Amino acid sequence: TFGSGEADCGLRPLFEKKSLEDKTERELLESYIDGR
Amino acid sequence: VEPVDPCFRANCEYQCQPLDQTSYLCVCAEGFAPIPHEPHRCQMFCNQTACPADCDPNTQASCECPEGYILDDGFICTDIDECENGGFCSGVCHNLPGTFECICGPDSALAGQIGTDC
Amino acid sequence: IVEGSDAEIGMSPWQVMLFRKSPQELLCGASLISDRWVLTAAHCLLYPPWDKNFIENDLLVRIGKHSRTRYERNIEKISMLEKIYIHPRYNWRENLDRDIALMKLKKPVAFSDYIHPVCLPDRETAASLLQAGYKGRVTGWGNLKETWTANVGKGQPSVLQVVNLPIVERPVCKDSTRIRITDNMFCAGYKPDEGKRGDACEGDSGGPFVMKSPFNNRWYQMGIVSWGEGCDRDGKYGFYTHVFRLKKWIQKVIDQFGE
Ligand SMILES: *[C@H]1O[C@H](CO)[C@@H](O)[C@H](O)[C@H]1NC(C)=O
Ligand SMILES: [Ca+2]
Ligand code: NA
Ligand code: NA
Repeated sequence: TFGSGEADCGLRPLFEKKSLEDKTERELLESYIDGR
Repeated sequence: VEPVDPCFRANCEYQCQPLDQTSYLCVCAEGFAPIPHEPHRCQMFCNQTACPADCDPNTQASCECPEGYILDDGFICTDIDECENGGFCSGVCHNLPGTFECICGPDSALAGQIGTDC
Repeated sequence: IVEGSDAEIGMSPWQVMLFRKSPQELLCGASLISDRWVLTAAHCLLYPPWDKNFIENDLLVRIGKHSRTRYERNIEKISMLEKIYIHPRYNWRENLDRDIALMKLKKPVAFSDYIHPVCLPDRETAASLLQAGYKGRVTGWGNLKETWTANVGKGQPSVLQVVNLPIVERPVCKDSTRIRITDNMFCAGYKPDEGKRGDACEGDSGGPFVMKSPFNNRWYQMGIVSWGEGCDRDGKYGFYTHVFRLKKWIQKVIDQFGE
């Protein structure tokens, strides 16, 4: 069914699928680090 | 009083061409033709890969394209290739400027439909 | 998109362009959530006060696009709309609360390097990612500036724009406007003291606010560009339709009206 969490979504052919990162992708990942 | 120009009393959007002393016909500029349901009005047509879009100079960048065409760079209407695009015809598809031909079967002779799917 | 930059080819394969047929122009953005379903904002399609009411035949759904104006033949794909489903409790009367609509495509779109659906958040993803300070990403072909008056800018972009904006805590969003904020919305953008800026703008509506999961590396659509007051002003923040909060309704119409 839809919204099950098993569908192949969210992975970009030109990026994740080829192990390539886009220009500002790191910026979002770095925002997760919380200051203690 | 012979003879009367029928166009004097006509209300055509673009031009008027007389037929009789009583009848006339509203016509359009080259690249345009009367709207079937609005004969006194004009709408753009295109039978090639692309033709300039019908843009209104009273409002910046407001352009029109005939059915089967889509606005492209340089304010030009370019043909939508429904066959290459997919989803328009499930049978055999032949692209046309403005529409497409869809052949449906799988019976004998096969029906050639214009602008519609099987 | 204000203060954004050119998106890279294939950077947002889920980005959809809702295109008006007459006149030929950009209507709004949207997102591909499956091979036959597209998500957008309800106000892009329906707004009674201005007599706005777009139907299936008034638009073209363009997927896989990069350039705003070019007809990207053999790259982008045009899909015909089978049915538009506007949220029944969409509050156009006041808040634009539940600013969301679903569009079922007549035929399934072909996935490719430029076309591919984004994931929708589940309970855990929503809880973990939707936090103040965390940055999300918004994309669109809308205005580069608040325009509609005097302003120095290129007006409309030549290529899809992208901006990374951090989620803002609810009370700060609340105090930034006199408009009532519901739980079906969240706001994002930088605060005056951060220096960095950026925001969504006219024409960006329906576009997705996505976040990349540090857990499974997948992108999820947490929001839909919904509304704001001006564009990229100090003390103002773009407001987005909270996707997870309305996920029950999304799953309901997709299950009832088929996938
Ligand atoms: C407008 O008409 C369409 C059908 O053509 C309908 O889906 C929509 O709800 C109507 N909305 C208004 C505000 O009239
Ligand atoms: Ca064609
Ligand atoms: Na004419
Ligand atoms: Na700002």
